[PDB]
Amino acid sequence: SIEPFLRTTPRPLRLPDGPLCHQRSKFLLMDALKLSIEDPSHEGEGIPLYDAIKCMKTFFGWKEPNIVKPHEKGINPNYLMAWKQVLAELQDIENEEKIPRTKNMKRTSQLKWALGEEPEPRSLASWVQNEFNKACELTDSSWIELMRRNYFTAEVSHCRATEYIMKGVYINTALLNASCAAMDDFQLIPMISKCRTKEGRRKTNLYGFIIKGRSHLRNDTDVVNFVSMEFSLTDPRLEPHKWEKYCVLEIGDMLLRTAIGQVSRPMFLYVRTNGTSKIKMKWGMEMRRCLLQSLQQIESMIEAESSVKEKDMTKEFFENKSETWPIGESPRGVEEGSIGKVCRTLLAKSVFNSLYASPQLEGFSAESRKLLLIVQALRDNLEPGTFDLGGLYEAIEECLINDPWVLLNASWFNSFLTHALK
Amino acid sequence: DYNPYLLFLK
Repeated sequence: SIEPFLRTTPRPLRLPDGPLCHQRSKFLLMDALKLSIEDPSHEGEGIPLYDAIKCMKTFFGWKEPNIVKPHEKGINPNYLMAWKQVLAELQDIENEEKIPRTKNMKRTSQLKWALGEEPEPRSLASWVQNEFNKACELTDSSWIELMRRNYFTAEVSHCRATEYIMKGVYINTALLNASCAAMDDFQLIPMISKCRTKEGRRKTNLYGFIIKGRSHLRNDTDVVNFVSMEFSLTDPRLEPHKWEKYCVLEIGDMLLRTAIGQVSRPMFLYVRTNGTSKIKMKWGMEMRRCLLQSLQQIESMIEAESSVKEKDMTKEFFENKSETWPIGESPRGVEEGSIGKVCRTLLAKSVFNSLYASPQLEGFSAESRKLLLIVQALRDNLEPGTFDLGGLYEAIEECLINDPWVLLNASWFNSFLTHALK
Repeated sequence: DYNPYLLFLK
């Protein structure tokens, strides 16, 4: 043991100052809007462009598109013309005998510009925690179908994080398929998911479209550029910093029911240039592993409590909400949740690690893990070695530059630290 | 606000 004044107490991680961080997901998350059809009784796979047109025909408020929030560093007319080109090419498809399996677009000046044919610090914005909260929530629809792993599946089947998995596996598989099939062509790819309502009816959902650029993906690190065009009811003026990488169009009038009654709200199109590597597309196609990762964490956790009682607690926890875990916080203090909330929070964490995969995240994870073990040992009054805390903090803080997900994880780690070493 | 690090408190 050493004198108290010489003992090193882990300090809060220092998060960067700067302009607020911006969205960098490959698709919209909480801001997404689905145009949906209730599928036939048979629930037979339609072809994507047929389903996409049929979904767009469920919306009756389409209007002439206009730019409402320009991309600071882009040629905004090119984004506006790209969307008009998508609608013109969909009309071309409608005019033909049959809907085609695939649509290779005209390589216009606007698509060549948009398909190419960050070390500045940013501060943590509120929108990242707001996204994570929404990912933890239950939706009205089921995203998967059902060894007592059915407890877990029951708690996550309707979870929004599960929608993100199904949306990500669909679009990355479709983009890999197009990338192999049509390497030189600008292919129009509907962004689709399938779910089931409370009433057991299957639904097909259209989020928007991506346009694939040139895709000669010889190596895992080779990049395919794409343009994403995504429906939303989110007014870009609420959080402009979130949308720094986007051009936002107003494309329609949506009738919605509210308190005053039925009201018109704008439908927007969030448009950006983006890219992905072959390896990143392959990891996108593996997002179901998020369900297995979070399931394993829940199991490992239930074993601990079952290893205490010398009895399997699986049945008790899921069936009896009485047992709780700390998973949230407010101005008041730490909030505890039933095992179901823990399932959804761990799933959402695993899903967000996939949606926001980065080298900064890999560095943050490996290094923060070492610091977490030191903090746990300090909580337990075990006198861990601290000689390398200087090195550890340098390594962690080099990862805290501008990445929204890494910054939120640092802020979360800090909240944990204030409670852990109270 | 959900924060999965708070699980480590238990």
